Amino acid sequence: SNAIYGYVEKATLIDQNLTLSAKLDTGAKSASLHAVNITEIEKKGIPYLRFTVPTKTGDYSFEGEYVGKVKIPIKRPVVLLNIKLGDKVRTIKVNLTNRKRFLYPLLLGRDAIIDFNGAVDPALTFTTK
Repeated sequence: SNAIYGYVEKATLIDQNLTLSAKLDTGAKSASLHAVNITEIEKKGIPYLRFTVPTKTGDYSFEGEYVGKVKIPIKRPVVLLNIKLGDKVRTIKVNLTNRKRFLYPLLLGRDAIIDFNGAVDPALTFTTK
């Protein structure tokens, strides 16, 4: 690893310049994002999902490559999402989840933390400053 993040960080979904509080959760493999109004489209025979992220400042619409489904025994779709954490940008697989009960709209699991080459110190928050 080359960075040590706290267990909560601000992360930006760069397509909409949307900064969210994200929990960095080493107990989960997958990343997840609450999203609503999910629709499948095809761009040149490649499936994408269009979806909304709802927030206190209103709704943000995204499109992401539709790369699979995973069981959580509910199956949810997995899309690719461009995410900035500190000065690093990565394209990360995220589950689009239905639950509107939660503290943090974005959860980054082990795969995402590894993509960012990070370790997590749970004594800290918002190390990206």
